[PDB]
Amino acid sequence: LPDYVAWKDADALIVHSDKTLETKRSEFGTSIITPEEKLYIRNNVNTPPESILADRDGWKVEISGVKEPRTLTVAELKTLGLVTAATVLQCSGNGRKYFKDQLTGDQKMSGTPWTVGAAGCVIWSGVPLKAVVDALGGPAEGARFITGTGGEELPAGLDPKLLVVERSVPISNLDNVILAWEMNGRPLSLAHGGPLRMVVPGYSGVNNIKYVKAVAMTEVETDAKIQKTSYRVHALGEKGSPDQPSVWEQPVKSWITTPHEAAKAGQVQIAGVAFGGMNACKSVEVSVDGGQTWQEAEFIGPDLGRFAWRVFALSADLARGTYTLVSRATDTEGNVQPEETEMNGAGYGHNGWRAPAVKLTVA
Amino acid sequence: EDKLALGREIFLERSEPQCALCHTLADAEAVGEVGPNLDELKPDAERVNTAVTNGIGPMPANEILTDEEIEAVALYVSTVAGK
Ligand code: HEC
Ligand code: MSS
Repeated sequence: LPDYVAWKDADALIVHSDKTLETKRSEFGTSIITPEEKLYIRNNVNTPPESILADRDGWKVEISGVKEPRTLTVAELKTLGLVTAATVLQCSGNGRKYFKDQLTGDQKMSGTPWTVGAAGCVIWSGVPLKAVVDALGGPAEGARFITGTGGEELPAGLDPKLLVVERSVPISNLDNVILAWEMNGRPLSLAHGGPLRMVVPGYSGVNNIKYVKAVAMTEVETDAKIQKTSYRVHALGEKGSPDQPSVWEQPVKSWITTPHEAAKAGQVQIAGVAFGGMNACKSVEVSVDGGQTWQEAEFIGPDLGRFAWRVFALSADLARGTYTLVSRATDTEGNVQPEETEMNGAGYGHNGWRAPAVKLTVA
Repeated sequence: EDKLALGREIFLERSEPQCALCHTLADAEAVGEVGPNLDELKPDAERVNTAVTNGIGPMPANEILTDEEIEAVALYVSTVAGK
């Protein structure tokens, strides 16, 4: 494992690269919450040093686009409010392997071949952005986005807007947005963007700015590369452009996580995780024969809110053989996972129920 | 056998921006820390080639570089990654 994540669980993680660590499917557990030392890692650029955690409460955050712009410290943010929320953190790339599986002939695609482990469910704690904005007089008239900026010190000798991690989402999110300083009951880790993190519930990982150093209410999206042309949904062979949809709201998804490989004939408890992105998951069906037959599954554990995943489970009674385990989720507004997700050039947002099927040898 | 040194030139000098500025590759004494350390990625030639052609994140779709060059850099990287 790489040093800045030396504390993580080497056995629980696939090391695609030093910037890129995926959780093994067997490691999610059945508690909803993803063990911090097993949560995935995805970094677009270089990583800050530990020294920025020396003084967590002195970390500064420039808040502009409000009737009273100010730089605030984490110390002051702690005074303004408190909020806690469970959300699913999941990269837009999660599932890219499954898009690569469908490429025919010359068709080629780059990116980390994530399967399902670039996703976790965590409990964030910190101050809500609405509180922080109302503290500062409200947002400037005609603000249309929340725009946050990563704190990484960019290496000299390249154009900042090519590498800065600066994302914009709609101001309709203000009510849900959180500047968290705490994850799963602990001071936020360096790996996961401590000492402070913009958290945009229901949205892809890219929008949750690690080490956020500025947060602006803007009339326009940021022109940073990472917003203008990256993280955009386009057809194969197209280039990304700001008229295309960006990776914002997460769509309804689920996968099977247990059993992952082998099982004795008889009763077998099949479980996994499901969520509706911006909406709560309403129901889930499981199939053991890879689509031909569906049964309604059961929710397991408590409901941590609309942006969290549920654990579900099915008790099946199985004869010896090779099964094909798949899950299909419906959210509260009636959106179902498709069998397979329409292709896109970059490979974002895979949410098909067939691709991530588990193969189970019942012996 | 010969087209390697071309890839290495492409990697350290000829590319705009230079790969070494973003990437770490032991063989090239490159220590770029923005994109993946390529020794850890240990990518095949096909992976390199597609990345540089199609673009990925801050790498844009290639436009100022010909194919003999791309394949050269794809050959060099894939070969030396983690030697
Ligand atoms: C800074 C502008 C960079 C330049 C110059 C080069 N690379 Fe790059 N590269 C960079 C980043 C931040 C990433 C990761 C992006 C992501 O979304 O994961 C990459 C990625 C690659 C890869 C992996 C491709 C894949 O399929 O995942 C390769 C093989 C690669 N880069 C090669 C490469 C070459 C050959 C370059 C010179 C022609 C080059 N990169 C320049 C950042 C930057
Ligand atoms: N600052 C910053 N932030 C940030 C980054 C970087 O690189 N930087 N990344 C992204 C992404 S992109 Mo895709 O959509 S996913 C993601 C996430 C992840 O997280 P973790 O690592 O903690 O897991 O984050 C986010 N944020």
